[PDB]
Amino acid sequence: PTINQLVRKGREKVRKKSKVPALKGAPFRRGVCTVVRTVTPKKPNSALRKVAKVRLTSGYEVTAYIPGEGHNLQEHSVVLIRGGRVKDLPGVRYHIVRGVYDAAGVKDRKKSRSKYGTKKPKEAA
Amino acid sequence: MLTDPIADMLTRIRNATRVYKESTDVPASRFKEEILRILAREGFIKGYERVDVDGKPYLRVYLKYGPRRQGPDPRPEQVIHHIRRISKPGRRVYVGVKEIPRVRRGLGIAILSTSKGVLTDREARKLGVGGELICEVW
RNA sequence: UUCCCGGGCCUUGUACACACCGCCCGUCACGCCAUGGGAGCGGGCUCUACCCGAAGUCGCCGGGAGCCUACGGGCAGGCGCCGAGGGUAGGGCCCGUGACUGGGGCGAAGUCGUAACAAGGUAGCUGUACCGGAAGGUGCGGCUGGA
RNA sequence: AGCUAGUUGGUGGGGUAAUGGCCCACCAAGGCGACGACGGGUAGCCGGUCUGAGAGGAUGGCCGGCCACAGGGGCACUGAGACACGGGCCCCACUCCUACGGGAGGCAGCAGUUAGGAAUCUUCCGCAAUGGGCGCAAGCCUGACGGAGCGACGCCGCUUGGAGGAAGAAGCCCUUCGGGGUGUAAACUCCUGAACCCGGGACGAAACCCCCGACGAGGGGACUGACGGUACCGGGGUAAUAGCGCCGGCCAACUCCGUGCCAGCAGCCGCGGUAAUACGGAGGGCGCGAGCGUUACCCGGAUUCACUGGGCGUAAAGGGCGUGUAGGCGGCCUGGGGCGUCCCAUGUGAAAGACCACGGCUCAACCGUGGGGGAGCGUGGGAUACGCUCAGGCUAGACGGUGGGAGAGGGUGGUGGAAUUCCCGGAGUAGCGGUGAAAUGCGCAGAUACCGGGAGGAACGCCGAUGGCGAAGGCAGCCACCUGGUCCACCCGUGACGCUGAGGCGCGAAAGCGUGGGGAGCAAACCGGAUUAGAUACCCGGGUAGUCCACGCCCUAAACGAUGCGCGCUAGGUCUCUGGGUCUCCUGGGGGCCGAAGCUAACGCGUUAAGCGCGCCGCCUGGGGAGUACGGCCGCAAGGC
Ligand SMILES: [Mg+2]
Ligand SMILES: [Mg+2]
Ligand SMILES: [Mg+2]
Ligand SMILES: [Mg+2]
Ligand SMILES: [Mg+2]
Ligand SMILES: [Mg+2]
Ligand SMILES: [Mg+2]
Ligand SMILES: [Mg+2]
Ligand SMILES: [Mg+2]
Ligand SMILES: [Mg+2]
Ligand SMILES: [Mg+2]
Ligand SMILES: [Mg+2]
Ligand SMILES: [Mg+2]
Ligand SMILES: [Mg+2]
Ligand SMILES: [Mg+2]
Ligand SMILES: [Mg+2]
Ligand SMILES: [Mg+2]
Ligand SMILES: [Mg+2]
Ligand SMILES: [Mg+2]
Ligand SMILES: [Mg+2]
Ligand SMILES: [Mg+2]
Ligand SMILES: [Mg+2]
Ligand SMILES: [Mg+2]
Ligand SMILES: [Mg+2]
Ligand SMILES: [Mg+2]
Ligand SMILES: [Mg+2]
Ligand SMILES: [Mg+2]
Ligand SMILES: [Mg+2]
Ligand SMILES: [Mg+2]
Ligand SMILES: [Mg+2]
Ligand SMILES: [Mg+2]
Ligand SMILES: [Mg+2]
Ligand SMILES: [Mg+2]
Ligand SMILES: [Mg+2]
Ligand SMILES: [Mg+2]
Ligand SMILES: [Mg+2]
Ligand SMILES: [Mg+2]
Ligand SMILES: [Mg+2]
Ligand SMILES: [Mg+2]
Repeated sequence: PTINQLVRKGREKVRKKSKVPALKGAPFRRGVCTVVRTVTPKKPNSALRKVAKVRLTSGYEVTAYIPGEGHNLQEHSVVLIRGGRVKDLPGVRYHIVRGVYDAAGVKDRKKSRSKYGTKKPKEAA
Repeated sequence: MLTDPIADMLTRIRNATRVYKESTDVPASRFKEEILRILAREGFIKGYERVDVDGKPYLRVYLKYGPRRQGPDPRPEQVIHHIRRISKPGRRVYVGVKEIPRVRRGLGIAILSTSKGVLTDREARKLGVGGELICEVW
C-alpha cells in the first residue's frame, strides 16, 4: 500500500498458534491415565494404535500416544507427556515418554534405546 | 497535474530511450536544467537547449545510444539502462555524507540535491555534503 | 447414412486423467470431536449509593476531673473530618456449567434420489421471493464464468 | 467511541525542604478524545542479550543503572534522609504459648524444611583480601564479600595411548561359495606414560600500627590467609571410561534375515497387504564424541505483513456509484526567513558488554590494559539546491465569458396507434386449444374463425445500429414545460483557486415490505393433465400475491470491463458517432477491431493499458468452518453492514 496508508494502518504480525497446550510451555507435563485403549488410524493406513487419555496436572484430560511395541499402562498409572502428534491418529497431539514414571520402556529394544526408554544391555556389551 | 516534475522528466527520458528517438521535450525548470546538465557531463545524453514551443519553454534532450549491433534484434544498447526517481514527493529520502549509495558498484551515478547545488555521488562526498537523493542512473 | 453398434480424421467444451463402468451433490442413519443458543446454576474482576468504622494526621475543647521543670503554656483526655476495612443494595464485564436444541467436522466399503462437470440430457451462475424428504424447483432481474 | 466532580481554570488559604487541585473554601464552565481519549487484557524498564545479509523481529535470566515491593491493607513517629525487609500502631488470614485474660511471629536476607512442579544447590569456611558501620586508636560487627561444597546446566581445556604388525587369525556379516568385509582393527613387540605414592610449597599482604622527622611530606621496623598443603615445581610411577543419533528422499551412510496394511515408523511426502536400503534385529557405514538425542520456546529460512522487499483482469483481493469533511499530495519565474534538510566544532551518549589490537593466568574459556566509530538529543556557527513559510509575478493546471453542437440524461403534465383480454350486437357453424404424442380444459346452454361497437390496463414494432446519453444502478411512441451533465470553436476574464479522499451525506436493477389506488397480459405459491420407477420439476390448462401508480421503507447482485480516480510520457492500420476548419484532408471528444515497443505464469493488454512514472484512497495474506457465532449499529419484517 501507499506509505501514508502504511503510516496510518501499519503492518500486522503473524502471532503463532500453540500446537501443544501443555500449560506454561513446559517441556513435559505429568498426569495419571484414565483409559488405556487401542484406536484405528486415518484413511491411508490401517492398524490398532495404542493411546491413553491422561488427566494432566494442567487440569486437562488429553489423549496421548503410547509409542514402542508393548506397554505396561493402566487406568491408575502415572505417566509423563512429551509433545508431538501422530498424524494418522486424530485428537492425539501429544506423546507419552517411556521410562519416565510408572510407564516403562520397551524390553529388548536394542537400537534406538535413547528413545522409547530402554536401558543399555550390559552383557559384555 | 504533474505531481512530480522530475520523475516526469526521468520517465520522459525512459520512454524516449526505448523507441530510439532523436529528442523529447520536457518543460523547463532551473532545477531540471541542473539535473540535465549533470546527465550531460557524464555522457548519458548529448546535451540540451532552451527551445520554445508555443510560447512555452521546454528542453530538447538529445539522446545518446550505443552502436548498432548484429544478430537477431539489431537494436542498439542503451546508454541509460536504468533511470528512476529515488526520493518521492510522498516518500522523501534524505541522506548524509557518510550514507551515500554505490551505484552499480561505482559504475553508476546517484544525483542528489545539496546546499552546494546539484551534485553527483562522487562530487558530494568530495565536497562532503549529502542531501536529497534525487535519482540513480545507469 | 437419418437411426442402432463399432471405428477414422478435424474442431469445440470439460470440475474427467485408476480417463463417463469417470466424477460429483444434499438431506437421512450410527459413532466421535470441537461448538452456538438455552429455563437457569456456580464463580472472578469491577463500578455506584448508603451504614458501621480501628490505628493515625489534622481541627476544636482541655470545662462542674487529673498531672507538669518557669502557667494569658504543655501533656493526658474528650469531640469532630478523613479513614483501612466489614455490611447492605443495585448495575457492568469475563469465565466455568446446564436438561434440551441448531449447525460444523471427521469416520476405507450404510439408505434415498441425480443437482452441478460435455448443450450433463431443463445452459449454468447469481440477488431475491415462495415452495419441496433431499439435493433442489419455479417467479422477477442481472452475468458470460454458454449456446 | 465517547470520557471527565477536584473534573478544567482562577482567587485566597492550608501543607511541604519546595512548585503543583497536593488538600480546603469561594468564583467561572471548562478539560480530554480517531494524532485513538476512556475502557479491557498483558507486562517491571534500560544498558544489553538472541537472531538476522541487513533493515527488522524476539527478549530483559546472570551483571550494572532506575523503579516498585517486604504475609494482605492502612497510618504516622523519629530522623538530613523512611512511610522504614530483620522499628512502632491498627484491621483481617495464618502459626505458636497460655494459669483463658492476653501474649508472641512475618526467610521476596545466607543456608535449610515443606507444598507445587518437568525442574533449580551446602543448615560449609573466614573476616586474610576488597567494601560498609562505629571508634583518637586498639579493635568490634559485617550470610556485602572472599572462597570452598553439590548438578555434564553452559562454555573452554585434557585423558581413555603412540609407533610397529599377516596377501591378512578366531568370532561374526554378505556371497554370482571362488571369495569379499569388520581390518592395522585386534593378538603380539617395544616406547611414552593419565591417574596414584613421595619431598618442597606459595602470588594474592600491604597498609591500619610503631620509631625518626612534629601523630604532615619522607625513611625504616613489626603483626596478619579463609582458600590450604591447595595451585604449581621436583622424584617415582601402572596402558588406562565410550558412548549416542541416524543410514527411503530433504540428507552423509546398504545389505541380510524376520515380518506381511500385522506388529509397527513418522517432521513433510508417505512406508508396512511375501521376496522392505522406510518396521524389528544383525553385519556394516555415516555424523558427533563426554556427550548424544528428544521435548518446549525465540529468530531464521518466510521476499508467506514485503521500509529495504509483495501484490489485487482470470489465483486471495477495486469500495455498487457519486459528492465531499479531515488528512495526504501538488505547476513555472523572482526574492526574505532558515522550520524540514546538510555541514562544522562542542555537550552528552556511565561502567560492563560487542569490535580492533596488546597482554594475564602452562593454552583456551575467563580476565586486565589501551583504541575506535556508533545511533539518538543540547548549545553555538555556517550552507539555501529541494521541502515549508512570507511576499512579488507568470501562464501550460483549473474555473469562467461569447457563439454553438448531439443525445433512450432527469422530473412533471398531456396525448397516439398496433396488439391482448373482457362486454354488447351481427353472421356463422361441429369442433377449438394445446403437445414429442396426448390429455386436462373450452364447445350446440351457439365456441374456435369473421365483422361492427364499447371498456380497460400494460408495453412502445418499423426507425433501431456490433449506435447514443449518464457517476453508477440505468434510460426507447410523440408532445410541451422545468433540468443536469457534456463536446467544439474563439484564445477574450480570474489567475494555482489543483488531485485524491478515512468517516459523513446522497443516488442506488430486480425481488421484498407498509398505506392507498389499478389490475389487460404475464406469473412465484396453489390446483389440475400428461411425461416418469417415483415429479412437489422440465411439457400443457387454470391461477393468487407480484409485475403498474403515488408516498414511504428496504442497500442486496456475476451492482462485470470481475480492471478506483487524476495527470504526464511511449508506432500505427482500420470501423463507427458527434463538432470545427484554408472541410482532397487536418484537428478535437466518444464508442469498437487488429496490432510497434513494452508488460503477463499463460490466457491477453496495448495512448478507451493490464506499458513506462507520480499522488491519494480501497482491498488481499492457505482451503473449510463462514459472511456463520457473539457483541455493536440499522430495519416493520425479510434481513443488512
Ligand atoms: Mg484419414
Ligand atoms: Mg471431439
Ligand atoms: Mg454454552
Ligand atoms: Mg441442467
Ligand atoms: Mg433464482
Ligand atoms: Mg414450482
Ligand atoms: Mg432468467
Ligand atoms: Mg447489471
Ligand atoms: Mg506483573
Ligand atoms: Mg530476511
Ligand atoms: Mg533473578
Ligand atoms: Mg526477614
Ligand atoms: Mg513433587
Ligand atoms: Mg574486611
Ligand atoms: Mg605474601
Ligand atoms: Mg544419499
Ligand atoms: Mg526407527
Ligand atoms: Mg568438550
Ligand atoms: Mg521477515
Ligand atoms: Mg513496499
Ligand atoms: Mg467497479
Ligand atoms: Mg471528488
Ligand atoms: Mg511546490
Ligand atoms: Mg537548520
Ligand atoms: Mg558504554
Ligand atoms: Mg504567489
Ligand atoms: Mg485571455
Ligand atoms: Mg433498491
Ligand atoms: Mg420493484
Ligand atoms: Mg406492494
Ligand atoms: Mg399488516
Ligand atoms: Mg395464464
Ligand atoms: Mg425414469
Ligand atoms: Mg403454467
Ligand atoms: Mg454498500
Ligand atoms: Mg467485488
Ligand atoms: Mg478515438
Ligand atoms: Mg449476506
Ligand atoms: Mg449477517
